Amino acid sequence: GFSSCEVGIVLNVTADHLGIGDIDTIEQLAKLKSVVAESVMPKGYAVLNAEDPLVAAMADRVKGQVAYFSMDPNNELLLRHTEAGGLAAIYENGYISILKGDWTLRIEKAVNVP
Amino acid sequence: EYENEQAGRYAARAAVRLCQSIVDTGTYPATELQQDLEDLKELKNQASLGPSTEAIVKEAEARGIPWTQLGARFMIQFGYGVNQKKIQATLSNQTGILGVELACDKEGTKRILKDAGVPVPRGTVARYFDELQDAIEYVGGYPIVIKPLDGNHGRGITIDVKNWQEAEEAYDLARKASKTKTVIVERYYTGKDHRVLVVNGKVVAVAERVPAHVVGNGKSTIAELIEETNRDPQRGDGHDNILTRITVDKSALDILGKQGYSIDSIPLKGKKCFLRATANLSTGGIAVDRTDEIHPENVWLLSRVAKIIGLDIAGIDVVTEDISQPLREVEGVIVEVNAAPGFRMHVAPSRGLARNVAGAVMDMLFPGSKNGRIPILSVTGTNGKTTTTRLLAHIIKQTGKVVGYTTTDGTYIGEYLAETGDNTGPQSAHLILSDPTVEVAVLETARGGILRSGL
Amino acid sequence: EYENEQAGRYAARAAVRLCQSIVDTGTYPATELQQDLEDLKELKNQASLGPSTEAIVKEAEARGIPWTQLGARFMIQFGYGVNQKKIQATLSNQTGILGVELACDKEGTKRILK
Amino acid sequence: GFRMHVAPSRGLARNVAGAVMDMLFPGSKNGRIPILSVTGTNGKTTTTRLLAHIIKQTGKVVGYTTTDGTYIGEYLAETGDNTGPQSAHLILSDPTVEVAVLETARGGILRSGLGFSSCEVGIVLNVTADHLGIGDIDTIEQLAKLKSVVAESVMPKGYAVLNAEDPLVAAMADRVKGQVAYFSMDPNNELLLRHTEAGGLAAIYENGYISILKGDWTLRIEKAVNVPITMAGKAPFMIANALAACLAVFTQGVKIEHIRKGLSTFVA
Ligand SMILES: Nc1ncnc2c1ncn2[C@@H]1O[C@H](COP(=O)(O)OP(=O)(O)OP(O)(O)=S)[C@@H](O)[C@H]1O
Ligand SMILES: Nc1ncnc2c1ncn2[C@@H]1O[C@H](COP(=O)(O)OP(=O)(O)OP(O)(O)=S)[C@@H](O)[C@H]1O
Ligand SMILES: Nc1ncnc2c1ncn2[C@@H]1O[C@H](COP(=O)(O)OP(=O)(O)OP(O)(O)=S)[C@@H](O)[C@H]1O
Ligand SMILES: [Mg+2]
Ligand SMILES: [Mg+2]
Repeated sequence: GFSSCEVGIVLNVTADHLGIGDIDTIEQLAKLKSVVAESVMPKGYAVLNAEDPLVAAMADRVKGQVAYFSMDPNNELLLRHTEAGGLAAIYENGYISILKGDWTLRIEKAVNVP
Repeated sequence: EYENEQAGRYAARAAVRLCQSIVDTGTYPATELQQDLEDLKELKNQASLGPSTEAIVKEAEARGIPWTQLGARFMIQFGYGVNQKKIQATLSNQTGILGVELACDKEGTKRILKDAGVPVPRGTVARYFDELQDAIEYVGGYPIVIKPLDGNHGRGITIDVKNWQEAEEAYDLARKASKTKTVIVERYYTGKDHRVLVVNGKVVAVAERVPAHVVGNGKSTIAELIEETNRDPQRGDGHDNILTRITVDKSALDILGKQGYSIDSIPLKGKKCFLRATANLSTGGIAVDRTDEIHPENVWLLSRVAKIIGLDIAGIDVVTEDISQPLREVEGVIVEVNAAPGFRMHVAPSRGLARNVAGAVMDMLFPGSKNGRIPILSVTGTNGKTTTTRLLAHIIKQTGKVVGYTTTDGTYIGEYLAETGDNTGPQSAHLILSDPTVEVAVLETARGGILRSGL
Repeated sequence: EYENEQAGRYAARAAVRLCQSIVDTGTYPATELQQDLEDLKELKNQASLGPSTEAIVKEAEARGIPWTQLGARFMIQFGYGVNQKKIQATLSNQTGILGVELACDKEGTKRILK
Repeated sequence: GFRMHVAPSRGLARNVAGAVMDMLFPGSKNGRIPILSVTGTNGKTTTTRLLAHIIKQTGKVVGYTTTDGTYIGEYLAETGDNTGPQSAHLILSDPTVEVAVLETARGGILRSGLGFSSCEVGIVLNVTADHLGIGDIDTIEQLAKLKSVVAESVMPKGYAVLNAEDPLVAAMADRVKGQVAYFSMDPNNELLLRHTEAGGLAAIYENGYISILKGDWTLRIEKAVNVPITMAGKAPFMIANALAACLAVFTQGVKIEHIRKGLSTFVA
């Protein structure tokens, strides 16, 4: 519905309903969902799930910065991404934390959020 | 390539001497090599910035803000022209003289804070012995604290006294140690000492100082742990590391004598046993981060205190039993305010998350996504440098802007000649970029200037 | 009416003593009168602002700007709330520590100016 | 020291202090903030708290002092009585306060006088001879003369909010510098109606409504049954306080929707 988006979030790709239209494979589903990520302006951000191999594979062919989020604090891809640059989000010790490189910014305890 | 100018020049001079010696005799004496290395280390240590200003400069470089070193008083200048700021260590060019002078005055600071309703320790001043007993019922009983009016490094100050004779001897010690013969007595407040850092009226980091101590959880006593801690790589001396080596001094020996145990006395169950009670990092204590555990009302109160005193970067000392509760329910108090604090303990807490203090300082100095840059136009060539420079300056002057430009005739700032001579090298470009009134810079860059000292 | 609080209270206390003495004995000793006047002059000189801050306060009063006297270090506060300023003698609350320290250093000031 | 320039002895004197004051306060401005002083006999504290809550709807930090304590925004700043001039200095010296609301008690005026020179708004609720003989106030005329200090100490561009149903309070209409705004629980008060015909700024309770009269125009605020403090309009003492609180902020340019939102959510 538009040309460029300032922020593009991709949550997950799961083959649950298939056979609709010309989409018959999870690779085609990922290729279709990649439209949002690829249509991000050079100064925008693409937020991606680091725990999904298909979503993380959209890291390439993206104009603009990439920010990973992961429910596992020990994701090797996310940790390697933070070492040179940053902007990740993890759930480390009952906390919702933002990693801006080598700095950790704790938001909330994840039990005070209804 | 060099990192320090003098060190690089010395190494360049020494390399040819070493080569001449080795081609003349076949080897170089080891003593001369050791002398050269120690001289190089001395030059490296001579031209080195402090642990705080270097941390700030690292953030300034990362954000792409130009920085130069002034030659007056170890001051550093960020930015160019009308967009420049200056810092010395933690003091900025906007820190007020009145705020620093008020913070350095303990008794006036306490009165000002009390008039504003901030909880401060209840105390009294005394100059004669007969008055002492009177002050005792004014503060509310025991325990009490005896301190001098003016002192450095804690001269003649007691911590906890609970009877008459110790109070009298502490009073005599303080009176003979104080420069004005007079002594303040406060009520003693129990709790954990906290150090709060306030930048731009916002709390950045909170740390709790745990005094130097050892825990016998490994079925080992003090005698081994004193040196076991000293062998940890985190410990160090100087002004760079938080954790200093555990100094077993005569005063420290007496303090651990007042503990009630011995050197070889094994701790029971593996419980903390302390070596001193001052709760200072110089003694060898540790810091614990508590930034996420602070109550919002305490944050508001400390932000208000920092503005009442009038400091943009401040370090406040708090004595309370728990920082997670407001300072009214618990008998928490504000002990002192420091004008030029060192954030060295907040970037390496050793028992928590590190905070980016330098990022906050840069966010205060340069608020938005901006740097301290001004338009720079550099003209080079072979034939028409001066005429083009003057024409560019005249064209820009039509816009209501102050233009600083350097040519072969001289260095001009606006309409008045600022310096005479050739002035086409990098040494005359610093005069233009450091003026607090220049908005646009026009520079004639000659060939000799590039060859001699670079751009 | 009084101009200085302590001096006014002292004069009020001394007036009744003088009246009692004169109604009891018919006159008042001149030495006591001289003592009272010199004491009043001492109180007047004790609570007096410097020649610079009083000149600034006179202009502040003429412009209708409220002013109070802080109890810390002879500082004067103009205004209320978020619109307040502070002066000591000629130093304001915006005068920088770095500038004053550099000005107090003759040799560094000369190098910077050169 | 610039004092060698103000008396050269061989030339023209220069106004250095004028330059210093022009640097500290650049334009034609002073260091003043809005001050609302509430006085009376019965409803000082409730009116002070309601005024503070109404102003808080605008994005401003309000410092107010009542009998319960001294508050700066949302956090308690000091405990105790705090209704005298000594507690007014804490509010006016805070570097974060933008509006000041002060409950001015009688004992504070008698003991040390008023805590300021001029106030933007002065509210007088009522004068009732209930406690008498304290100090040298032994007549209701002296009590009215004492309470008149707040009304008479209003700057020429300020407002004096007065109760039209009190013959003693309404008598303070004279010897007041600045405009006068009446409030009354009886919509047919002849003095208020005559006041609105030439000018305006009155507040009445006409038909189950809290109304502002700006001359010949009526601006209805609320139905007086949706205001929790009135207890569905059963307590007549609370509506009198609400009228004064709304009229005080209306004269200062506060929007109607802010007044309505503040009045609808205030809890005792
Ligand atoms: N009322 C009190 N209750 C508890 N601890 C207190 C109290 N007063 C002082 N202290 C402690 O004693 C210390 C005294 O502050 P100091 O910083 O030592 O003052 P000082 O004499 O200026 O020494 P320096 O030069 O500033 S390090 C505080 O930091 C607290 O740890
Ligand atoms: N574009 C050009 N091409 C060739 N000659 C030129 C040009 N512009 C100027 N000249 C000649 O060069 C002379 C000197 O040039 P300037 O205007 O002084 O610039 P300049 O290079 O800064 O001078 P210098 O370096 O101090 S000798 C002029 O008087 C002209 O005669
Ligand atoms: N306008 C009013 N007329 C008559 N009585 C009133 C009025 N407003 C309030 N009251 C009554 O007076 C009581 C006390 O008023 P408060 O709200 O405490 O104001 P207050 O005058 O600050 O209180 P004080 O002075 O500390 S006793 C209330 O509980 C009501 O019963
Ligand atoms: Mg030339
Ligand atoms: Mg009350």
